[PDB]
Amino acid sequence: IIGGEFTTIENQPWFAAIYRRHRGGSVTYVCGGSLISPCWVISATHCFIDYPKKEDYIVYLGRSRLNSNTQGEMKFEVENLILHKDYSADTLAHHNDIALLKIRSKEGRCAQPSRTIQTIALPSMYNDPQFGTSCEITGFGKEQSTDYLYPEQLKMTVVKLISHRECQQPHYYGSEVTTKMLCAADPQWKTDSCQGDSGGPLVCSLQGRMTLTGIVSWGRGCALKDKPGVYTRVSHFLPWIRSHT
Ligand SMILES: COc1ncc(-c2nc(C(=O)NC(=N)N)c(N)nc2N2CCCCCC2)cn1
Repeated sequence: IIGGEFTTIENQPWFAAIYRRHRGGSVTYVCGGSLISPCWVISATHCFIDYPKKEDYIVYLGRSRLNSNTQGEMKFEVENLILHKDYSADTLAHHNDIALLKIRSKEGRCAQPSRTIQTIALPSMYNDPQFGTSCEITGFGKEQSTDYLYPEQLKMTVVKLISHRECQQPHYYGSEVTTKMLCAADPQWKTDSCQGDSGGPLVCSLQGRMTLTGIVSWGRGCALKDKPGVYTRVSHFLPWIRSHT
């Protein structure tokens, strides 16, 4: 996350942390995710396509830190990895950039909800918030685009939604953005998502309850003028989600 503020998992308990085994014992961070249901985490597809085998992957919950074991956390293996059949990578864009992970532990159980671990609700269909709505992104992504490293502590920030009409501008993303994608940004372009945040949530409060409006997907440089963050428009993928569960 570019700018923003640090946080713990108690502020964003649905947040999930996805790591991949090696290939010689090493365990590196891959992407974020959101627990939508006890056995189901949702992520982005582009996160896994290079190494799309579930046995490679580990998923932790109730984890506020990157390489340090947070108290109250739970570790999970991927029982099933479900990438979106119609996915495609444009040079910049990622189409249908949405993934489902079925989680289970070594004891073969899903999550137990705790103070540090809780599900996020999904929108009602096609029911997105008004543009300019302040909305919340979370992840262990780069603090600045020049950084090699990801931050050790979890971060979150605020971004305001942008109408499609607006994001369609050639000045912005031109053609690249579709209506299954959302844009968001800080009016100053001061804070943003970045690499490593991908798969992580975009949670707007809608109808007096918090709601998973988007999944961090792509962007040209973290936090640059006239280049918002682009997120998978979750309201648009509800049947796919529903079915694949
Ligand atoms: C040159 O610097 C630079 N570094 C990283 C990225 C990048 N950004 C995002 C991202 O979420 N961006 C955003 N919300 N603005 C994102 N989700 N993924 C990113 N990448 C991940 C590595 C694979 C190649 C694409 C870049 C772009 N530019």
